[PDB]
Amino acid sequence: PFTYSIEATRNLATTERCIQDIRNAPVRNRSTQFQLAQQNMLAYTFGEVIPGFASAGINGMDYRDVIGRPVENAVTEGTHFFRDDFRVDSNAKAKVAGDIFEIVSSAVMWNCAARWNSLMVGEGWRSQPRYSRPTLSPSPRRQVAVLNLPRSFDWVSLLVPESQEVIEEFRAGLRKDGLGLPTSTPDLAVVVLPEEFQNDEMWREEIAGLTRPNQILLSGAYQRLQGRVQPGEISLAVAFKRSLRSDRLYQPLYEANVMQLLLEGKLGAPKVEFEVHTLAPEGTNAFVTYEAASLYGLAEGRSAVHRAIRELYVPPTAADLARRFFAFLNERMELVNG
Amino acid sequence: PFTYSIEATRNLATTERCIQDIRNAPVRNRSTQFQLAQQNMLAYTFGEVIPGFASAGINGMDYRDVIGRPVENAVTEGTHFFRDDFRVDSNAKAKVAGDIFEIVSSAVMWNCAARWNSLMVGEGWRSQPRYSRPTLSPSPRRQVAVLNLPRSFDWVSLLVPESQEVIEEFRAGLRKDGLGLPTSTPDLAVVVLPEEFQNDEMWREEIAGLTRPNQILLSGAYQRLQGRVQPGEISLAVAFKRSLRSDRLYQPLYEANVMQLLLEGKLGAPKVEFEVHTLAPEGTNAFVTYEAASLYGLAEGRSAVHRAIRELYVPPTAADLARRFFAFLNERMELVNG
DNA sequence: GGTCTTCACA
DNA sequence: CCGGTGTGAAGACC
DNA sequence: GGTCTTCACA
DNA sequence: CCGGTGTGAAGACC
Ligand SMILES: [Mg+2]
Ligand SMILES: [Mg+2]
Ligand SMILES: [Mg+2]
Ligand SMILES: [Mg+2]
Repeated sequence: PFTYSIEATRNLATTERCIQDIRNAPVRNRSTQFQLAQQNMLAYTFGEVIPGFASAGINGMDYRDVIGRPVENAVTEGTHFFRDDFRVDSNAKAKVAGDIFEIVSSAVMWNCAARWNSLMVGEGWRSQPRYSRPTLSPSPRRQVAVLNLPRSFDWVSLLVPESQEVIEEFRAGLRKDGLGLPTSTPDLAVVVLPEEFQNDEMWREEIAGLTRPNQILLSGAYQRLQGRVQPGEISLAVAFKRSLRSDRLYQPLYEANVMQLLLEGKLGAPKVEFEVHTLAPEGTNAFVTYEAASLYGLAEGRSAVHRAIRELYVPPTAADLARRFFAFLNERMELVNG
Repeated sequence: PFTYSIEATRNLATTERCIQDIRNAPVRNRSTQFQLAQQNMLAYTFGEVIPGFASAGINGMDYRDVIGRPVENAVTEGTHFFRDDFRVDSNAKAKVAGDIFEIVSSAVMWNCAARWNSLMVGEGWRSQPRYSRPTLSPSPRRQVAVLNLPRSFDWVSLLVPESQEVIEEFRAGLRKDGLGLPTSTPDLAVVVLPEEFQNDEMWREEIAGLTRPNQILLSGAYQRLQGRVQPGEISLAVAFKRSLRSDRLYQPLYEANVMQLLLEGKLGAPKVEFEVHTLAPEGTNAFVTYEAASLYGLAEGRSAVHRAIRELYVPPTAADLARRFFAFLNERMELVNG
């Protein structure tokens, strides 16, 4: 659980434990001995707790301490089972911490979107944790879906085929000369729910924990909307980064530049709302560096110039992130007619 | 020395040693105990040896083995001095190794440029190591300068003022709307020698080793060329990266895109030659990703489309790097009138 | 076609 | 995915 | 001035 | 500046 019960760890299967001993099964070019099964620790620590929608002692806890509990629970378990032999490299912890931060933030945003959809359908406003009720007029057409994009996802398959044809032709013309348009997958994307799923109940209910079925449900939700989202319904794109460095911050800038070039220069979309979340921006000047012009149309000067990154946000708590997302939805869905 | 002489380490002053004890002088927010003095290790290991311009055993040695000698020499010294207490974190070693790679490669390129200039001012072709003599016609107007750019360098101050005013006006127009154009400084830049430095004897003499005076000479050779280089004499720009990851390769792409936007779309330069030098590209797909198009001129598609990165190079030895640079000089400076 | 082993992505 | 660095320029602080 | 301390960059 | 990582998908293999 969230507090490392000893009896709960005892009653786990060997394949369900947070740490897997692979000392007798080495990896090809790695010297790993004990590996961190991040899905197991997500199901263990957050199996029945979702930050921001849990007891008030977890919703107000520092967000740096909520993201960082699974790793220390794993360390405790590994020390219990493999005493004086347990050792996990710091780089493994860094990777797993980044992944856990992204997944937990996505789960919080999913619960917020589920509450918003339940309100919009006209089923009242839930009040188990106290959040401000939006002033927007309820309407089923103003429903959203939060998609956790996979590793090598190009995010163009979410567009309608008539919107994919232009992108395909442009990429084929680029390939004719042997060139390409590589990009990293944005961590998250929020889109308006298509007209066919306006009655489905899977977009109206909240998950009680990050169990393995719920992890699969959250991870596989992108496949339901493939080839269905209009180009103008891409509400928000989020790039999570648990920590920033003066050189590591250029990856989201490149992702945003490529996405805006594809969505604005070719599809005529109004604008792309790309933002970056972080937990420790100290030691850098990201608040000024991210105040950068989009590398699209600068050489011609015929379109309006704007920031490539909408905003850099540092959530202190999960409840603050939930409130920010609710305010963003209330502000954004106003201009969409329904 | 290059092989960790014990008597040579005994003769070093306490401030000239490869490892500094800062256990009694902690840093503000770091837990460092022993610090790797990278300049001291550079002066110790390569104080009388330059790879590619030394004995045939060092020239033909694996480049991954030359880049990595200073770190292990420092580790041996630290074990000798602080036994059973010495410990250096792997991240410090990674940082130092990257810096060593960049600096030694820049030194090799500087020696190649010095020999090229000495040949092209009609002083003959040095032959202590055997390299192919270029077939180009000698002329003083074709000498080159290799510049190791420092951190937070604008690299536009190298341009003549008339060229600088265009970039300044563009940046002021960007700033008026509250925007900006941030970038990282390319690790190196090769430019044609200005007409006032043709008769200088500093650009023809090679260095015997990476002693501290030579380090200062190579690091500070960019101040001499501020406001002298025309916007069309930027021959080559090189980004050094010891190893490539599937996300760390997007920072050179951003650097190249910004550089080409500034030089091709705002100054009328023919083309910018940007290439990446790596030692371990295994584990990623970089020979295909780096085969990408420039995010400039694709909004309307009027100018010809070309690659952002010229080539990704993996040098096996230092002699191969010297030969590549000589071939590049012979091929490129042929198109300079005179 | 079905199970295992490896590799790129992030 | 990230976290631990070495150094040169800017910043107190008399 | 000018000397020691701190911070951002890469 | 970089090196040690977990996982899903593609590649062998009677
Ligand atoms: Mg990602
Ligand atoms: Mg991310
Ligand atoms: Mg650099
Ligand atoms: Mg570099």
